[PDB]
Amino acid sequence: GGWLLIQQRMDGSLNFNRTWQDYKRGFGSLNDEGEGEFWLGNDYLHLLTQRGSVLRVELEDWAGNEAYAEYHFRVGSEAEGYALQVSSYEGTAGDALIEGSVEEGAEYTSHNNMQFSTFDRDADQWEENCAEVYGGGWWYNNCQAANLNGIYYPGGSYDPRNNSPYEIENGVVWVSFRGADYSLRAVRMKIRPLVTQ
Amino acid sequence: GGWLLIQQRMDGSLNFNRTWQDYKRGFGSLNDEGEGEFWLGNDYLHLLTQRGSVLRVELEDWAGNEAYAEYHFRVGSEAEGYALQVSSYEGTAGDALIEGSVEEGAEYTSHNNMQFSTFDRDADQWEENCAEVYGGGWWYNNCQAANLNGIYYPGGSYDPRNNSPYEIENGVVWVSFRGADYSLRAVRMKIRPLVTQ
Amino acid sequence: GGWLLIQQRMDGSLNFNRTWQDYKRGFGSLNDEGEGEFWLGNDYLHLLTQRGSVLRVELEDWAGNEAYAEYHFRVGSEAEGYALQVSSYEGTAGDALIEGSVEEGAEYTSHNNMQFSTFDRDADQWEENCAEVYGGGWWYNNCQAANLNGIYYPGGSYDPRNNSPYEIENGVVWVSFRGADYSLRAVRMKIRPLVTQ
Amino acid sequence: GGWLLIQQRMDGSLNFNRTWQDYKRGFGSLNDEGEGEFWLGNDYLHLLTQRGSVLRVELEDWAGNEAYAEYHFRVGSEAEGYALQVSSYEGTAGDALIEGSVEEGAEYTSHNNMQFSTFDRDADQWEENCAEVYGGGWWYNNCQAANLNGIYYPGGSYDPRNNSPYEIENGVVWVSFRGADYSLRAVRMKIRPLVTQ
Ligand SMILES: *[C@@H]1O[C@H](CO)[C@@H](O[C@@H]2O[C@H](CO)[C@@H](O[C@@H]3O[C@H](CO[C@H]4O[C@H](CO)[C@@H](O)[C@H](O)[C@@H]4O[C@@H]4O[C@H](CO)[C@@H](O)[C@H](O)[C@H]4NC(C)=O)[C@@H](O)[C@H](O[C@@H]4O[C@H](CO)[C@@H](O)[C@H](O)[C@@H]4O)[C@@H]3O)[C@H](O)[C@H]2NC(C)=O)[C@H](O)[C@H]1NC(C)=O
Ligand SMILES: *[C@@H]1O[C@H](CO)[C@@H](O[C@@H]2O[C@H](CO)[C@@H](O[C@@H]3O[C@H](CO[C@H]4O[C@H](CO)[C@@H](O)[C@H](O)[C@@H]4O[C@@H]4O[C@H](CO)[C@@H](O)[C@H](O)[C@H]4NC(C)=O)[C@@H](O)[C@H](O[C@H]4O[C@H](CO)[C@@H](O)[C@H](O)[C@@H]4O)[C@@H]3O)[C@H](O)[C@H]2NC(C)=O)[C@H](O)[C@H]1NC(C)=O
Ligand SMILES: *[C@@H]1O[C@H](CO)[C@@H](O[C@@H]2O[C@H](CO)[C@@H](O[C@H]3O[C@H](CO[C@H]4O[C@H](CO)[C@@H](O)[C@H](O)[C@@H]4O[C@@H]4O[C@H](CO)[C@@H](O)[C@H](O)[C@H]4NC(C)=O)[C@@H](O)[C@H](O[C@@H]4O[C@H](CO)[C@@H](O)[C@H](O)[C@@H]4O)[C@@H]3O)[C@H](O)[C@H]2NC(C)=O)[C@H](O)[C@H]1NC(C)=O
Ligand SMILES: [Ca+2]
Ligand SMILES: [Ca+2]
Ligand SMILES: [Ca+2]
Ligand SMILES: [Ca+2]
Repeated sequence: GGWLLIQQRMDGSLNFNRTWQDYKRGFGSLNDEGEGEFWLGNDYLHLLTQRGSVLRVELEDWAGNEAYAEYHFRVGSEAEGYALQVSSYEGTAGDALIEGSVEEGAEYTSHNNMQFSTFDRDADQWEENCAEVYGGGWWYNNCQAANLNGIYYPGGSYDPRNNSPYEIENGVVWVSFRGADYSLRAVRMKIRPLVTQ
Repeated sequence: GGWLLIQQRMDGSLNFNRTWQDYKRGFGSLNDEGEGEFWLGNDYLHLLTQRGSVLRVELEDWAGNEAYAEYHFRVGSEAEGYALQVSSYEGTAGDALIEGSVEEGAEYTSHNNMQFSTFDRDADQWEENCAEVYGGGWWYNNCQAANLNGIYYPGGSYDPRNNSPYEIENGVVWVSFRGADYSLRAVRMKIRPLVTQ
Repeated sequence: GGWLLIQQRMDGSLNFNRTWQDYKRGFGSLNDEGEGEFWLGNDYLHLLTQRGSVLRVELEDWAGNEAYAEYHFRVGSEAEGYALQVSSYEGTAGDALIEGSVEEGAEYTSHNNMQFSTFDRDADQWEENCAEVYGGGWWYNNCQAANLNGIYYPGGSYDPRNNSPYEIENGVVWVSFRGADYSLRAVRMKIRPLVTQ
Repeated sequence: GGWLLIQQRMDGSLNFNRTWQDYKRGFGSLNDEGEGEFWLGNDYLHLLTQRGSVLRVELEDWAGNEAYAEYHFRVGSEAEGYALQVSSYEGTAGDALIEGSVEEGAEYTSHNNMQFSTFDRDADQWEENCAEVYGGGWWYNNCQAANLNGIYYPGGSYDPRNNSPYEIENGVVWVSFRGADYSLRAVRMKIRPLVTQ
């Protein structure tokens, strides 16, 4: 396989609500088997995408149904805020990154061309701080249609009115697959850097 | 108008790998603050559930998440193997007693209409002994989607490969809430007279 | 606040490795302040407990920690081997008399319903002689989780590898409080009729 | 297996509430069989860790469960307050050193990059004295998620209400494995210095 892993969630044991510097360097780790929760690190991700790449997102719900989304993908440098560039969607999970959510349209929930934010480095399009409330570092707009770095709620369906400190859909979510009130069981991001050509 | 406690786990201080006699009579104790581990006794459950009842199950993981399930409940007599009869699920934990584990399939993992089995009194649907392997007395099929009388593994996530003497998923489990290789921190079962609600 | 003392250990001055006759009659003495080593006598225990009683057990280790356990207690007649009947545990020492050792299981280490055995009158559940080897008269099963009449080792922790003639865990022990290889510094047993307090 | 032992507890007989000077030189003793309670000494720890090392933590609770944690580890010099630097968690006990306590908050209970403190030498991040209250010398933040040098409470489960002088969770603890209110039975820390390749 020419793919390499850049992110994975599988049991909620790792905290994803971290600082700019943790997202920049990478945290967590994977094993021999390739099991474990982690984030590769925005600085190495910038470097790995220099010559272009294909991103593959794999999702799994609490009943074992699966879906995937593939995109052409680039991550900008730290001066560009690690901005996201994606195009050419293909898959079964639905295009949450370019089109955002059907309920509230692209304008506010599209992720394409957004910078990365964290709770201590806000570069989103909201008057408030998305990352603080949604719980992870991500490419926020105002604020999201998808967030694989959100809070791990076990079981699937969750009632946001039951969350604290914020009564919001801050779970591990991909709207066009299971909706904003459904937190996913296992998720991973993998890229194929187009190193030759 | 209130509930009666019929089982509780919270620290693994009590061994639940017990005989048919221990499960018929009851073992364990609660202190006046309601703490401790126990099993009320199948003879007593048959008695209290004779006109029908509502069962409530309350589950807690090692990160503070909680969920519950409610059913209409009745246990059969001794000569009927204290067989379980449940219906009318409602809740947040997911229905592991009637639909069982969608992934493994209801034919093998549903608990409804199953007799109770212990290691010295096997009436499950497996050619082998479920209670022996899974570690406690329960309403086994072949073998389980849930088991609140399983082995208390401290800390939550466990790897069956490390278990001895059987390398299997025999923790305190409720598959539709936390999966099969996560053992819960605190669990309790409570009932109420059908009339009194 | 009147309890009658029935047993006490505190300085190892008294031999507890004695015959059926001596355990039936009683041996040892107390001073004016309630100090000294002693065993009241099983014939008196049957008599005083005929209508039920509350038993209180007090334990003290060599670092100053203390724990207690309370039970409803009865002893049978001589022809019944002065068998132990206990229920309704309450306390902080853990229930070593009814539930036994969490690790070894209730089947072999439970003391409830056992006969009292001495080296000259073995009625335990072992093919060998528990009382010979564990050093005192007790309500042995196969053989124990608790024994307040075992060997008084100095200082707490001991190594059975170092014991003669039997390399075994035969100290003054209460497994759920301090384990099997820690012998306790002071212990006592006391009773009172249910009515009072 | 090129491991050195650097700490070990097994029955609570050695007092761990000591001075900066005792922690710097080392205290306690081990017999030939590698048995005994002791602390190697921060000055010698700094020397053995100059080229990096692997730290192995081994834990045992009062019902026979065991867990371990491995980290890359280094301890700074005395001028740097013997600061802790760990990375690369793997294991089964959960990462209490880098993630801190999920419930109380990582910010306050994470141990990475903290300095060593003792009751007579406070460099913790609290306005009060962590070492004085929690009972031992340790790499305190405000104050802890783990502390193998805490007060030894017999039996496992303890009630903070019953502690004195202070009513807190100051037992021998590793929160992601057994929680803050359960004191462990046997614990050890061992290193493998990377003398290298
Ligand atoms: C680990 O090991 C360390 C080091 O040994 C321990 O740290 C010490 O813990 C002590 C426990 O909290 C801590 O507190 C001291 O308490 C003293 C009080 O003791 C009695 O007497 C004083 C006054 O006498 C009183 O205030 C206390 O309440 C208590 O009882 C009082 O006693 C007086 C005596 O007549 C009575 O009049 C009062 O009525 C009575 N009151 C009550 C409510 O009972 C303090 O005196 C002591 O202060 C010290 O003494 C002077 C006070 O200014 C000063 O010269 C000293 O520098 C210092 O202030 C203190 O408050 C000790 O201070 C801790 N010592 C150190 C070096 O840190 C840990 O407890 C151990 N950890 C664990 C987990 O076990
Ligand atoms: C609580 O009190 C109980 C009652 O006192 C104690 O129980 C008693 O426990 C002892 C120890 O096991 C038993 O001892 C009996 O006496 C002899 C003990 O064995 C020694 O002696 C024989 C032969 O003499 C020998 O083969 C053994 O090897 C051993 O020592 C040997 O001694 C010889 C010299 O004789 C020497 O040359 C050898 O080198 C040496 N061996 C070694 C390795 O050094 C046995 O002979 C006894 O066997 C039977 O014989 C007698 C009856 O005819 C009688 O002694 C025994 O009852 C037995 O039938 C036996 O070993 C006692 O049997 C036992 N008594 C009872 C009533 O149970 C108990 O120990 C104590 N508990 C605690 C914790 O302190
Ligand atoms: C991902 O992690 C981040 C990094 O940790 C977490 O973000 C952090 O989130 C906290 C919590 O929301 C931010 O602090 C907030 O709380 C304080 C106080 O909270 C409580 O008190 C205040 C009033 O004191 C209330 O506004 C809150 O609702 C809470 O309830 C109150 O509690 C009081 C006790 O303090 C009590 O007396 C009062 O009655 C009670 N009221 C109610 C209704 O319960 C807020 O004060 C704080 O606002 C701050 O104001 C300061 C100046 O006033 C500023 O300096 C602070 O920066 C901030 O503006 C804020 O609402 C914390 O700021 C934030 N940290 C960062 C770096 O962003 C994040 O939550 C995690 N997300 C998930 C999903 O986990
Ligand atoms: Ca903003
Ligand atoms: Ca079978
Ligand atoms: Ca026998
Ligand atoms: Ca301080």
